[PDB]
Amino acid sequence: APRHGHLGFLPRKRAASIRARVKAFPKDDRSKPVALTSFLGYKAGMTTIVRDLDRPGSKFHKREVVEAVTVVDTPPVVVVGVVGYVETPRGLRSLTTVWAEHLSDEVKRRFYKNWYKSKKKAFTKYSAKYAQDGAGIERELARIKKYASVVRVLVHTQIRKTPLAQKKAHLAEIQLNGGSISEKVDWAREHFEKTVAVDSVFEQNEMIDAIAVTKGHGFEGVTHRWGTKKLHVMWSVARAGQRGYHSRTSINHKIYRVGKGDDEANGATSFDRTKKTITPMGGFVHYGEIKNDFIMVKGCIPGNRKRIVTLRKSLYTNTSRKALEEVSLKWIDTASKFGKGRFQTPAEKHAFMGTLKKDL
Amino acid sequence: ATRTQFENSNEIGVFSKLTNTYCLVAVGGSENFYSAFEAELGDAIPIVHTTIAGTRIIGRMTAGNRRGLLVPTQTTDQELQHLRNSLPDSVKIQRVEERLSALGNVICCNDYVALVHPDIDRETEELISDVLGVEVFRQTISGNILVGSYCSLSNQGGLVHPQTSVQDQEELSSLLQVPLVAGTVNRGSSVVGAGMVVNDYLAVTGLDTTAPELSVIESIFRLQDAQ
Amino acid sequence: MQLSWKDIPTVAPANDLLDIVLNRTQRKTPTVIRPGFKITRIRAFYMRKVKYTGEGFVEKFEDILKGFPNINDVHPFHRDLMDTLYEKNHYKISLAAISRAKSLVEQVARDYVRLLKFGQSLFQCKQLKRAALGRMATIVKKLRDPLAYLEQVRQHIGRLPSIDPNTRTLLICGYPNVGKSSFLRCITKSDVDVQPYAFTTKSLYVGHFDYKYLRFQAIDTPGILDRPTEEMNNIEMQSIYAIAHLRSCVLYFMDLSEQCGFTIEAQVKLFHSIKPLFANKSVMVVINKTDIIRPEDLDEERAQLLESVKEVPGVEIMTSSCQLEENVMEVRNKACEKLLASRVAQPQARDDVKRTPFIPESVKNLKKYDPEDPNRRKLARDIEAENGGAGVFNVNLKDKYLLEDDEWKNDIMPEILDGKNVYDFLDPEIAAKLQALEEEEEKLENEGFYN
Amino acid sequence: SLRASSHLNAKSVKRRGVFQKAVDAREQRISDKLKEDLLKQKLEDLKKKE
Amino acid sequence: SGNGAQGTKFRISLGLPVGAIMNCADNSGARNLYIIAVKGSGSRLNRLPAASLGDMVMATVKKGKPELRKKVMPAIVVRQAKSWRRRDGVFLYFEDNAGVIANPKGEMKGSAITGPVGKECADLWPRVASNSGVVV
Amino acid sequence: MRVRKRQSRRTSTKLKEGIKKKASAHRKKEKKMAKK
RNA sequence: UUCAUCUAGACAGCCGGACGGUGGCCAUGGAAGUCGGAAUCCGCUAAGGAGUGUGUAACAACUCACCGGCCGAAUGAACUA
RNA sequence: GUGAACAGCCUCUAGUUGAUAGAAUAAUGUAGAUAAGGGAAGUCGGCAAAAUAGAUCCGUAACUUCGGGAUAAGGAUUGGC
RNA sequence: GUGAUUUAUGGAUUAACGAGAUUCCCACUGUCCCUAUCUA
RNA sequence: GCAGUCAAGCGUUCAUAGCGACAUUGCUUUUUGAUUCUUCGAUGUCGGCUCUUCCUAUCAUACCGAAGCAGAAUUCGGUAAGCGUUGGAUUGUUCACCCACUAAUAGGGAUACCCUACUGAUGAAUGUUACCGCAAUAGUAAUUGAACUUAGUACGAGAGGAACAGUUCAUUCGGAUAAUUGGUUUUUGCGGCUGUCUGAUCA
Repeated sequence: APRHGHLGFLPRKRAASIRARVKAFPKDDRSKPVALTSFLGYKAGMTTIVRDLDRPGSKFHKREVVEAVTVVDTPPVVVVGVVGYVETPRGLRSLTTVWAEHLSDEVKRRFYKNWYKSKKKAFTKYSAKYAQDGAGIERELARIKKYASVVRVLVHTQIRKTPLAQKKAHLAEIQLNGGSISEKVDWAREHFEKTVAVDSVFEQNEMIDAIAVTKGHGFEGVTHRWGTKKLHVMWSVARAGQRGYHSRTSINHKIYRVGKGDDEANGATSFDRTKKTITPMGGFVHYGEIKNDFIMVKGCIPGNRKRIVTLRKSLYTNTSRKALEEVSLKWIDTASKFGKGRFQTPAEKHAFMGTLKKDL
Repeated sequence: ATRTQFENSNEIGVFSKLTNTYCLVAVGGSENFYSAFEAELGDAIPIVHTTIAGTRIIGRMTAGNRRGLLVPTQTTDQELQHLRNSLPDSVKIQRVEERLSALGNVICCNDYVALVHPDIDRETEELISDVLGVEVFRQTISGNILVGSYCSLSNQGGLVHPQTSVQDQEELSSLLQVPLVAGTVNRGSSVVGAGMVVNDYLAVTGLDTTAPELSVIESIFRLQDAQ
Repeated sequence: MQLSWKDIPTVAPANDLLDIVLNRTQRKTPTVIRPGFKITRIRAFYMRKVKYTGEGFVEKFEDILKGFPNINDVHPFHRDLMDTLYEKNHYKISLAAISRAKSLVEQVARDYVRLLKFGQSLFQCKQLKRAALGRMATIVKKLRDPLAYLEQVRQHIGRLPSIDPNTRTLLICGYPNVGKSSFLRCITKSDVDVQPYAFTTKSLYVGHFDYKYLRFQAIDTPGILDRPTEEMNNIEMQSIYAIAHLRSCVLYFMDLSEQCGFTIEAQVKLFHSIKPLFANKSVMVVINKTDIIRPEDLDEERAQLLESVKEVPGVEIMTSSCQLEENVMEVRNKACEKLLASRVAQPQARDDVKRTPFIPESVKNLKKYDPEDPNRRKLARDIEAENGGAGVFNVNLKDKYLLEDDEWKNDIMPEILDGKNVYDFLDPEIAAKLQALEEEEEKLENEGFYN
Repeated sequence: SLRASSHLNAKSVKRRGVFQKAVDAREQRISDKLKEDLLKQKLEDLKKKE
Repeated sequence: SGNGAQGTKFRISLGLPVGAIMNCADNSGARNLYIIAVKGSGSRLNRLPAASLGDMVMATVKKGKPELRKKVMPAIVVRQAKSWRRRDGVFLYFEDNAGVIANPKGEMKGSAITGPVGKECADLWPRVASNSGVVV
Repeated sequence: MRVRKRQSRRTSTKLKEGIKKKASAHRKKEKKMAKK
């Protein structure tokens, strides 16, 4: 028989941060300009999608087929600083950080943990070190230009630009896949206190990796933890413990849309011709509205709603046809998931119901 | 006359359909059977990659002639639209509403006359004569009720399953108005509508169809310039 | 089974057989036993081991015996082929011996396992196990001799040509150094050697051809020497039994020429010796290698032999050769017709007008497809092939047909609104209907109805 | 198998083919947007500078 | 899956374990089936082998002609009585469980059919598509 | 690969000082057979 | 260790020679040095068997084992522990 | 009151409001329930759970110690004004 | 002694009845595929 | 098994005082597959599951060699344990042996709160508090079938007929997810119902 479990994710404990931390990146290619290797946003809900299908040879070629997607809030993302990393015979070593002369209340509120009692003195000496000349800064920058075979940039989100209310910014580091590390840090230095799209990293007809932390479910025992049957000790004998809130990594994820907040009628295919953003009736379920850019990707990401995720651009040069097919949407369901949704727009609600006692 | 193989199946008229003025084809697998048909006929008439509710089976879910065409309730606006865009407007197109949908299974038709179920509805029985100008008859063959499956017709000739007795053969040749033969296809495959297809200037059959079978269908359908 | 025997993979010698079985039973079954384990287990161990060895032995022997054809009452033809070729008595007694050995295997199995429930100790029971295994080994090394014969016949039986006597065939026979191999290779799809020596064809060689949409097989002879008229070697008896058993026609391939191992007078008397084997065979003789001789000038006594061939009811001379096609296919055709000789509804038109068939002008106007031409219609599978394979190519379903305009043929149908998608709306005169309601709202707007 | 040498090198030649070229053009395509975002924010900064 | 079954099968819900009675939609007069077996089976401990639409079985006839009773023969499922998902987006189901009889090759035993057959089996089996009076 | 078990040369006592204790008795048997 | 060969030319390696009655006897439909059984010799010979393998349906052709040449020092077989 | 009732449910007369409490909902337990599709395949084993169950109309076989079996089986019906 | 009836370690038989023991048919259903949820 | 033959060698030295290597011959229940339904004191307590890991002497899955291998598939053998080995029928009993599927359905071994192990969870001390990161080490997972093409290809006389590549689905396993569908109800949210209590409605 098989074993009622895997063995790879074996120390089934909770992770240490809700930010699932990037561990891998595709290595480099020092011929291109710089391309950001990752991005991050906040998962919001699911929808259903039909899609006409250019899949040569498949049974469903040139047919409509319904599939199911998710959605994530993807505001613009501002850069605040960089770090270098050098190869050793130990591994890698953080040797310098540098920050960007003016920092948001959000990230100042991240590094502090009890905000309002704080004097909010986070970088007041660093901005003073940003002198008339920036001498020490350029000292500790050109160092990295010399050293630091590979380099990362810090980001933070603009979370006030979401329906969510947490007030706090989720830092991260992001690796680059350009060359000319001097050019990398020069590019980033120009990008200091400057923000970046998600259609400026990704596009359609793309595959991604989705790394996040799962929904928690508490201390569920064997019968629902491992799907094991019901009536010294070894470490693979299917004993009860914590489920959920593990980190995971989900790959081979076909994007269909790279949305846009300013673009009205985000739910518009070529077919619908209806001025509706994808935010369906009722708001999202435990998430609010989508008045920003977004992504529509098939399958189902690890997470729960109003949870953060991190994105990576598939980490290698894929080989399957499905990694290269050309997407064409036909219709977005835009109904409320707060019930068995029937109607896309409240004007359609008015139209099919008619006028009512409260209407006049 | 040519034998032809769908993907590994010898039954053609379940996966494709023919008329004198056009031809239909499924999209299962790779684009080789369409090339097979156009190798014989070419651009003399439109040959159209078509589907029915995403199904491969047009050859038995459809019935028509060079004057008009019919499709059952299950087909979709997209396929209907594509049929009119592909085909010239000289030929009719129409979507039918019935209880049952096995149109090519239950219609063996040529350009002037066609046969149908006994229990088929009189509304569509009127409508088919309205759209095709053909004389309609509600009969069976040796008690075998599916008419569009076990018969293949043309204006040159026709064919029926082999179990038909000779009294049935003659009294049906009366109704059908071509010479008939109680014949076979692919070493005795009873299902002749799918085992082969025929119009006034071509026949198509599976690879298993033998040389006596080719000879009798060639004679009865009078297909070469010396028959 | 009739007309082919291929599902007999091999028969190994006795030493290979025992090595294979004993290795299999050392491998599969357990091997580790101590004394301190219990006596139920120690008996069960050796019992399972000997049972598995007998299982392997009989499982081999059933594939041996059932693989073989059991020639008795399969066909007189093939049975006589085996009689001339494969040493019938050796065959039957060998298979009977190994079947007896299978019974011996079962007997020693049942006797030992009848004993072994009373196994008491290792110096008794281990030796009992060795005793049973060596006894069946004694049967195996008793049965060494026939197995090489069985193998060498099995090598030949799979590579036999296959001819069913009940069907139409063409029994073509010619002399040694006659040109029958060249003739057969010209007429038929057949690989037979063309070096002009006597015993070139060694067995019943088959060649296929077509006539009147019928299949026909050509059975060649290795040559015959009937000088005792009772006994001939195993090569010569094969075609003899073929001419005896195969219920079909016979074609005599005559060569009245000096390029033979014997004179021409031997040919006619050989014909006379084989005369009684032409009972219902509808014989047809043909002369070959005739371009060099041109026998119209042939002498009076040899012409008298030619007439003296002709007392039997069915006989027919023809002349052909091995450089021209027309006469050889002619004699082939009428030989097939000799073998044949030995072997729908009406409309009534129920109408006043004729239903003529519709065949438009363009199907006749178009050219029949050329397989190879430098420029021709493209057979768009081959268009697909030169850009991607036959599975990977997406094809535009648009831009392959006629419309009012091909510019917007690639246009996207909207096909959808907020609700009530458009194909239930779509027809012409929709602007006319819009005006037909524009006038209506123009009526009702001014009447104060929408107060 | 996933990790057989035959399927692997047969996939490596194809990866060296169309797929990596699609990605190499995609990265320039997206570098265009990645660089013009700076121009959009900088002309916004010019609207601040005036 | 076996021979005759042109095209592949896409995953559908599974309603028919072994010992599941169903109707016989044929024109031979046979009335019912009792499944014993599946061809195209999965391998797992303690499982009940499942059949579904498009699948091909071995099974008996518990009621029908007596010459065919007390004998085993193949069959194809034609009606599922359980909800499935065609990718062209809809859930659906027929009411009753039914399976028709046919040779191991895929050729239909009887010459005709009563009642609806699913799109899946219709698309799959051409002899079903030729002998069938109905589709869905 | 999966490089297989190595059998010991440890003390592992049966063999060593008690079995050819009996094999000293086997030398006794050698003397007993040498009379013939 | 014991047998053997050896500058009166050791062994390796290259080349040639490797003949008759003979295609020896019946065997055979064909079997000639070798599908095969019996036998198995003599002339010349430096040497050459009624002929180890290659293989033709037969023949045929090729090689060593048997000898001589061209190079020149050691070398081979069996057995032991 | 209910209904066949002294079953069970609710209530008036009368009498307790005693049984260590509080905050939290993680599993698993203990008692109690529901689950599509199939319907005893599972299992030594229809163990347990579940099915009809009340009242009327018709009807209820063989077998018998003729007394029964018999609420046999099995079908229909059941509200309010 | 033995335990109703027909016809004495007691023989053939037997309607009803038994918290007596065994096989099978109907429907019934989480016993199971295949587990899920809710309540004190 | 027993009894010879052949007999490398051994024996104060040795055929013959005597052993003995490997093969061979002796029937051991029947020379023409006709069969024979032979289960002939199974005398022990395990049997049957939940379910983990290990061994290979591999049953398929890998790659290979040779076999009359023309092909398909098979017969053996080699490295190979990475991954897999089923649903039923029958006895208190493991003894005994069938049906069908699948690629195969190989063989083996190993009361319980108490301290330990296992599954999970906090945690002061490192001058503090916080953020981002490195990754010594440890574990590791994917599997198999079928199919369009190649291709009715070469090969074969034909019956037959794979292939490599390109391409799509599916099985068994694992991990996520709640769009949708179906299941679940103390939302006791909304209606409805029987008996009864607050005179009746209402609630």
